[PDB]
Amino acid sequence: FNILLATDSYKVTHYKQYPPNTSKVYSYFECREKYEETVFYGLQYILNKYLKGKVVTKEKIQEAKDVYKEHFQDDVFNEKGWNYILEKYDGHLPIEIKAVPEGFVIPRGNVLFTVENTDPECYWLTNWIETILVQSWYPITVATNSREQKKILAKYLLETSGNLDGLEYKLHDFGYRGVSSQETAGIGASAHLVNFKGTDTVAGLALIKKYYGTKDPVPGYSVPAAEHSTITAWGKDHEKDAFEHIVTQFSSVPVSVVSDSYDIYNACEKIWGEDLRHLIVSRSTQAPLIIRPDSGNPLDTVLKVLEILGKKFPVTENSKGYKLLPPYLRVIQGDGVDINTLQEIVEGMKQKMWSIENIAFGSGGGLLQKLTRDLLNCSFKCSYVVTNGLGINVFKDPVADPNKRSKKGRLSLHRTPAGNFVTLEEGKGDLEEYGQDLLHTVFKNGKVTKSYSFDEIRKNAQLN
Amino acid sequence: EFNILLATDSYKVTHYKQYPPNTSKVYSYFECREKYEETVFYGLQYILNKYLKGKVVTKEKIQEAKDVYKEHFQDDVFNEKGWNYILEKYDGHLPIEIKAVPEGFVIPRGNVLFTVENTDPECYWLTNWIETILVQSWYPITVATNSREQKKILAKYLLETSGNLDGLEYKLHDFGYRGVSSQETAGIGASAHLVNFKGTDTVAGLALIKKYYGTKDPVPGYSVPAAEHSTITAWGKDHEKDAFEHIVTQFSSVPVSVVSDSYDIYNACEKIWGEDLRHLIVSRSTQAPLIIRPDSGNPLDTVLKVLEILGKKFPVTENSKGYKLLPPYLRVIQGDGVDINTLQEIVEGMKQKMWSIENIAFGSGGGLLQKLTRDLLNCSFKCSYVVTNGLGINVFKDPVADPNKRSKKGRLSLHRTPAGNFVTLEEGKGDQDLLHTVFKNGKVTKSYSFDEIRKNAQLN
Ligand SMILES: Nc1ncnc2c1ncn2[C@@H]1O[C@H](COP(=O)(O)O)[C@@H](O)[C@H]1O
Ligand SMILES: Nc1ncnc2c1ncn2[C@@H]1O[C@H](COP(=O)(O)O)[C@@H](O)[C@H]1O
Ligand SMILES: [Mg+2]
Repeated sequence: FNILLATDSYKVTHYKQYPPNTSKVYSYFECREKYEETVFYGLQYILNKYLKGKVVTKEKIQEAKDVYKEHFQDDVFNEKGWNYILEKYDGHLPIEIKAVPEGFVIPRGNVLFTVENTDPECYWLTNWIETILVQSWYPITVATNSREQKKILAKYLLETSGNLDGLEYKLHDFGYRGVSSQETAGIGASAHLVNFKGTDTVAGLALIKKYYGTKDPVPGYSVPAAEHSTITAWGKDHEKDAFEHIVTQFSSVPVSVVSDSYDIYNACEKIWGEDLRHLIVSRSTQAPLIIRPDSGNPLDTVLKVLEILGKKFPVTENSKGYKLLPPYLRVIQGDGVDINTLQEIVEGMKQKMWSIENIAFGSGGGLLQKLTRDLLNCSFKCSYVVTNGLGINVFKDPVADPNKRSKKGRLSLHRTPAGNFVTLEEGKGDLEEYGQDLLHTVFKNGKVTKSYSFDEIRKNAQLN
Repeated sequence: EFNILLATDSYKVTHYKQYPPNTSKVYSYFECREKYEETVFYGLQYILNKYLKGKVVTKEKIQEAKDVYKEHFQDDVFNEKGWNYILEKYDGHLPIEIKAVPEGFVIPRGNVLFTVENTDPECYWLTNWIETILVQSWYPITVATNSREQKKILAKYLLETSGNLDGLEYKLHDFGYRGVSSQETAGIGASAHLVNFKGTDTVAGLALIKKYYGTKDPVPGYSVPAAEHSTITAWGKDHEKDAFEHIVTQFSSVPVSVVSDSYDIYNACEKIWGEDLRHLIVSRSTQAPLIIRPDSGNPLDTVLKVLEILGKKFPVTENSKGYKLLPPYLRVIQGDGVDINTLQEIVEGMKQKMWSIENIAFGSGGGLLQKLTRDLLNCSFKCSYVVTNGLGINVFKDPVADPNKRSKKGRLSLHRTPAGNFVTLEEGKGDQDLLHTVFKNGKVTKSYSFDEIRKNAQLN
């Protein structure tokens, strides 16, 4: 990885476009004004992996110089500016980044982090690293979207059961194959794990362990589970044998068995319902059988599966008046699940007097891939410049779109007397009318000055 | 350091225990299940080199995965013995064979694009282990396909409104670096876009192509100097003309793009470009035009209003089709809210107002590289053939409530009839196959260069 090749191409030419004698470029990141509050998570990953330490070398400067020489068909690369950083700071970026603590749940339209150069010669470096810093939109959005789904599950699980036991395992990450890269997989799985503990994207475990860390042995957990290939390999006529072999191999731990390979309704009624009914009613509450449909209308299929199970297994009525499966039998819906359909499924189950205790969800591309930067309007903008000894509050204000107006001047975030958050502009945070700035210095001159445990992030992001 | 033993879906760790007894072979294939009627196959070679080839198993990686999976599952289900066998017998090289259509080939939906099988019976479980890594080829396939479909739309409207295809390969510029989910994705997606175009600002794509594919040209993608809002707004609200004048003077001999909507895009075009700084614009050469960049409001309406204003301040001609053409020193680029849908609406609306497509170029970010899913082309990886207890079985899924989820049966091959249509032969009936062995037992057996891939992915 070469930081001098990790920016938008036109930013190579911007050091020649700022007003002369600009000694400071000061920029900020916000989720511009469902999705009223965002989970701020992912910046520390970028700092540790990409920005800290000696990130400029003679080899990297040469690589970038030759690349841009042919890319622009011209010499525009700021070779002397990058050489200065290598010579004066031993390849350490003279940058200061102040950010809200990761895991903080902040309403839209607030400053989340600020970036400024610490050396007047490096005024151009602030927005050079905009591109790599803006990519924090993705873990912010995954964590925010995951948390909004936790709100949905928490609300309906309480109304149908009276407690939240197992809430952290109600939404399981199945997104490894559906994202665009290995790195994206690890980032997005880790953002999901801010709110839940169930994941099949192993890349998230390794990313957390390396760039955040946890006191717990692992940040995510999973259970043995079948896919279609391991069932259909027994032959169409031996689906019963595949089910029996797998539940036997995993009788001391929860196991999930996909049941829609040929006929999902025949699987729940005949195979699980009668042929292999004895091995279902015999496993522990801690190691139940989990039935997984993977086709048809998500809400219609789970309701039709639950009702078939209600005819072959003892279903009771809990304290809230909702039907509850036996403790040795669960259902996971892991197909076509996003924030929209999840709401539809649990609301439909409640209308059918089915308790949310019976159901868990898996989400793949809907959790980690079908998300964009314009969902929360994640944006990075310059709000303050110092040119020839004068600090100037700068901003954009497009006439055809007042929603894209950006903030002015030096920014700070404050806890209000009512317990909420407000962003002050034009340096008014210096007066500390609402107490101290909440932005902490997390990166300064190539060092990560403030870091957070994943345990601290999970605590900051909890519900209620 | 990357550890392929930690690069799979968690439940696949426990699958070696779920197969029928005496299973010796698992054979799987990738397809874009059955408007994107044809797909560009691209990106597998990157995956092969970066993650699958060479010594990918070590004693340390086995121990790391063992420790992780013990806590992850709260149980010992990691196939440490199977992975040790790979380390000892093949020096940590994967005993798998991969056959694939050549990269850049344009293949209709519902055909086999590559197949995976184990070459060692002890490693029956390994085929679906690396499914997770191989399935992510959906992304470069989908980017390259969607980018090519936009190139069809651009080529068709450029030919109607101008009679030629000059500059086509620079009409859709990659702006997606900040709008993608990771640095690796930016590299993969930008390289896939460069299969069809040559204009890009996502630099990571250049590095990927030179490392894993290679080109005879000095570089696979090109860009030009351009301003952002911070380089304009830093001059002060009252000094937008000074910012403009400084920037076009610093880049007076190359094309330069100046975003002109910081405060009022229509005032910038009529007053600042069309009057105050007009003398700096009418002097520029054809090879170094000013490119005016709107960035807000409705994409098609803002474009039409900018062209109208510029049409009154600068001499407009009529091309050899009856469509208006700005002077060669002035151009427009729309780089906001552009995807394949809004791109179509913009070129349609410009044709309606008799504006040539020569006047416009497009920049696409999230729309080109992020707003895409595995569902777009229904990219799917399924097991179609197993051998258990010495008996070969053609296997497939067929959910009753979704016939479109049906998969193919048995050993597969991809053939072309003498007429030209493509057919995937199932059940081993292929016994000329277009699938060539590209990976076998840890080595890349066949490679393609980016020039070859671009040649295969050309339009008709
Ligand atoms: N641990 C798992 N258990 C069952 N299915 C899985 C698992 N991991 C991935 N998948 C599959 O991968 C698909 C990805 O979802 P999506 O990205 O929404 O298409 C799911 O719908 C499942 O079929
Ligand atoms: N080379 C570039 N020239 C102009 N704008 C760019 C460039 N690269 C990225 N952008 C920004 O990225 C936006 C498009 O990406 P997106 O918002 O993801 O569609 C543009 O409107 C600009 O704000
Ligand atoms: Mg934009």
